Parts: sequence; C-alpha cells; structure tokens
Amino acid sequence: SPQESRRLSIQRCIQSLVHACQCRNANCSLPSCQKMKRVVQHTKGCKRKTNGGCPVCKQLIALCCYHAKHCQENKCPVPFCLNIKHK
Ligand SMILES: [Zn+2]
Ligand SMILES: [Zn+2]
Ligand SMILES: [Zn+2]
Repeated sequence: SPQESRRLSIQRCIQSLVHACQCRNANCSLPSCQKMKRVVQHTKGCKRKTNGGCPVCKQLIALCCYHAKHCQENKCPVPFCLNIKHK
C-alpha cells in the first residue's frame, strides 16, 4: 500500500543513513552513502536547520526521527537519534 511503500522507502533510506554514519570511509562507492554523508554534513553546517525551515535538514531530522522510533539502541552512531530518544 502507498503508506507501506513509503515506510519501506524510508527504512531503506535509514539503512543507507545507518551505513553511512558508521562508514568512516570517504572512499566508499555507495552513491547512497555519499549522499547521506553530504546531507549530514550539509545539515550540521546549515545551523538554520528547522529554524530557517531548510528542507534538507528537515528531511534528515525526520529520517532520524523515524529511525529513532525504530532504534531502541540509546547508544547509536546516527546523529540526533540519541537526542530525540531522550527528548
Ligand atoms: Zn559507505
Ligand atoms: Zn540546511
Ligand atoms: Zn539509532
């Protein structure tokens, strides 16, 4: 169903995020990994985040949020995860 498809797509994106966060290898081939890294870097740099209402940052934060809901591991490399869980 549309919702399921979206949830799966989100989860697959999350797998890429999770991979990328752990993948301390700038030489990684994975376009998805490179993309996630770039998005993460962008977000960290873009202090404006959800204050300015930056779509990139908003998406990363939402992705991280959904990830956090799934991720009971309150010792996760993924940024925001921990903060969201505690919050
Ligand atoms: Zn990688
Ligand atoms: Zn931004
Ligand atoms: Zn996590």
